[PDB]
Amino acid sequence: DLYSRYKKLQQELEFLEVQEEYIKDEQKNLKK
Amino acid sequence: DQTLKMIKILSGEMAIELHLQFLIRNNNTDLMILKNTKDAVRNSVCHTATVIANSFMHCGTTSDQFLRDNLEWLARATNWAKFTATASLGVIHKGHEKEALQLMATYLPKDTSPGSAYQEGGGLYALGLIHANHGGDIIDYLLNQLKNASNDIVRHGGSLGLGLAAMGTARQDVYDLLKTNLYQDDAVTGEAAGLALGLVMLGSKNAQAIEDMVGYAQETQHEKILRGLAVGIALVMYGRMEEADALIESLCRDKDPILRRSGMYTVAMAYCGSGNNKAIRRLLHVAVSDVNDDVRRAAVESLGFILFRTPEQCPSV
Amino acid sequence: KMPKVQYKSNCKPSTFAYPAPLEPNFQLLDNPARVMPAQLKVLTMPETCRYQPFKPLSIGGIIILKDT
Amino acid sequence: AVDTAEQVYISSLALLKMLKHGRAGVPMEVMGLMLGEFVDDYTVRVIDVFAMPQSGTGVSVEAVDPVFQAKMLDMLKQTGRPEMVVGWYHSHPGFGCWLSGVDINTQQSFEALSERAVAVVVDPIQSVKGKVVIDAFRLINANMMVLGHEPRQTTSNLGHLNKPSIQALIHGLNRHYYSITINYRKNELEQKMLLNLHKKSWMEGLTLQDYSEHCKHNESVVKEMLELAKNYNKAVEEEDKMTPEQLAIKNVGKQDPKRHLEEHVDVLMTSNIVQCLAAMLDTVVFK
Amino acid sequence: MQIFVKTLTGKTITLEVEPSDTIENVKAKIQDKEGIPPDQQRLIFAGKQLEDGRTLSDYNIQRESTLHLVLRLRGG
Amino acid sequence: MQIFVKTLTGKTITLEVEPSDTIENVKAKIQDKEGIPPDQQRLIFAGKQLEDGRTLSDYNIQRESTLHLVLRLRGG
Repeated sequence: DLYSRYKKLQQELEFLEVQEEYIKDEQKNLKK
Repeated sequence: DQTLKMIKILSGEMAIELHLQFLIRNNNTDLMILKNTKDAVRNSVCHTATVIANSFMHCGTTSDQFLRDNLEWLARATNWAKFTATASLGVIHKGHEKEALQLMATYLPKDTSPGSAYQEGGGLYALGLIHANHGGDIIDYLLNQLKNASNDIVRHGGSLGLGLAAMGTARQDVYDLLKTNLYQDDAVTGEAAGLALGLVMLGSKNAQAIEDMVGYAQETQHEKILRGLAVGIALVMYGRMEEADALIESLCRDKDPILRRSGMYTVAMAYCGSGNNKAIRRLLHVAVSDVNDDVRRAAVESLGFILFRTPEQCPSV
Repeated sequence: KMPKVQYKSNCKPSTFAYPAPLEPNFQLLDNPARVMPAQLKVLTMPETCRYQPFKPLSIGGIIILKDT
Repeated sequence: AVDTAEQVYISSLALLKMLKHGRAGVPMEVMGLMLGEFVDDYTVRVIDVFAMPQSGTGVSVEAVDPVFQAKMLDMLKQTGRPEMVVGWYHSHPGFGCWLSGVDINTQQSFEALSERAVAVVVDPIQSVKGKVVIDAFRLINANMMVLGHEPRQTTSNLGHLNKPSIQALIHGLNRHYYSITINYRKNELEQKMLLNLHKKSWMEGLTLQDYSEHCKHNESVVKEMLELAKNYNKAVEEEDKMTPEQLAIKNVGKQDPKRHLEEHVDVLMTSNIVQCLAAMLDTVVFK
Repeated sequence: MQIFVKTLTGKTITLEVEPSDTIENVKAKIQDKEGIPPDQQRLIFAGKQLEDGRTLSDYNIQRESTLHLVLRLRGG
Repeated sequence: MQIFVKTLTGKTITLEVEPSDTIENVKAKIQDKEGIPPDQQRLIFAGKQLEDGRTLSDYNIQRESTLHLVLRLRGG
């Protein structure tokens, strides 16, 4: 297969950067 | 024949009966675990835990001798436990429709009408579990029974049974009767009415009904009703994805904690199976930052519904 | 009406275990069997019978079984 | 029958009143009465509270005369607040929370006059900057255990979210009385006006801090920075010549230059930035 | 004849009585209706706290008037 | 102008009032025609509870408006 090599890459790119958001907020709340 | 095709394919009572036959003939189980637990019970919580747990093992197997031979031990339970116990019978005879009304009528003490009204109040609930979708005439029967409005225990059990047995139909009469049952503003009727209404109004996104039911929730003294309707106002809204956004943008704006809690269930149920980026983003964000622990629970609780098509993802977060 | 028909597993019996406790690789099955959804793809179709599955087998649920 | 879900709601005003009254009588066990309403069989609200006059025994107190409360309970209704009484409270300073062998007796008649009654207890000296130590209790009849039953038939998880302290459990607790969970009734308006605490006059923001003492403070701090910098490099040289396990002990007796230094840099920068910004704002906003 | 009493819970109580009834007889009737120990209960009317030996007659009470009942209170 | 008071009993009573009328006076009329004393009620109006120091106009109530009424039992 060759089309999935594009779709899965798009999906991981989507899923990553949402990982960034909670960690970014969590470090803020933690010191609070 | 094309005439009987309607029943063969659209009734599908044949399929229900066939599943029943499969489960009854191929019943494999071993009660020895239950007996091993039987002496460990020392309190009402454990007692009810056992009497619910065993029913899971016997789904539709119509097997209940474990109750008959432990009847006097079971008589140790009291109050709401009895409501639960008779309710569990409906699980043991799930399906089994052809005689069901008579079957429970064999044990329903309807002529006695015990001062321990639970003994009947749960029976209607059991009758709902049997007819989880094949309500039909049973629906109207339960509706007629609610016209007695005898006492709020039976009112609770009846609203549960009818709401389950008529789910998703959007039958107008049940919507009417549940409306008038909610407006009583009573702390044990109104939440059960709310739930049953959510059941029968399933997925309708019915705008006027929503505007109706949010009104009482905006202003009531009794928390129980809010703690019930928080589910119903999500359940009516299933799957419409962005069409529901206007509701969401209101609920997450509320200051009352119970409605903020409900917003989570609503955004969960709106986006089931699809990991929409804004849904995950907001649902995860609110868990990190809300002040009330119950909504912080329900927030992360909601993720499973919106992820379940891709199990390999969840451990990453 | 239902017909009496048989199948078998292609695999070690332990995979389809239903022990209820206190080597072949061809264990047969009757008309309805407790089949783990993960292992539907490893049952022997009823190729020895006169009857044939009209629905593509290795799938769940009810099938009409064509006599041939 | 009773249950494991009943919930007590208290207003802010009752809280501040109880704290002040309990803290004033600090060596002894003061008394008071609280009023509200049973909105339903699952929840009870307390809206306001008023003190009571006592003659104090060394151990405890007794309400001196009932004419006082007989007056009060109608004196105020001329100004609304028609609520009936629902419970009482007393404070244990630093002991903990429990019902004594006579507090129970007093609660007996409160319950005999109305079966829904409640008792409340507070700790005004152990409560600090949060976690104010408050609790609520009600008696149970020994009849039920003679049958072998237990009170509070249970249908829900939400009663079991907390554990009693060992000190509370040495005293009677479950073998005589049971606790009820509490939460705080609030509204936005009072919050919106309470947070004004320690707000200050606008003019305070535009003052120039006496340019003659400022330089004196600055070049006072610089001197100890001198005397510390000359002591830093010794502790830099000794960085590794000894076992690190005892290095913690090397701190304990004798202040270290590194940590003790940088707070001076913090002070100097924090002062000298704002002192300079304010002068610019002034030299623009006026003429 | 009959008389009323009320208390700080909003409860009211009604007693069949006669003017010859003593205050201690009243307290006895109250305990018979509700079980309260006669020493924890206290009675007030006309701004005056009651005493045992006097009677409804000498208290100048009249039909269906409402007394106030109040409770003893101590810590310990 | 007309309003309707649906009691918990299901009985709906016709009340004639005006926007200048006050909730205390509607309670008065209620005690008049149904005997029930004025502290034994709560007025729900399918929403927030009514308050007695307020005029009918304050609630924007209009001709033929309908309301439901619940008892206020206290103590026991």
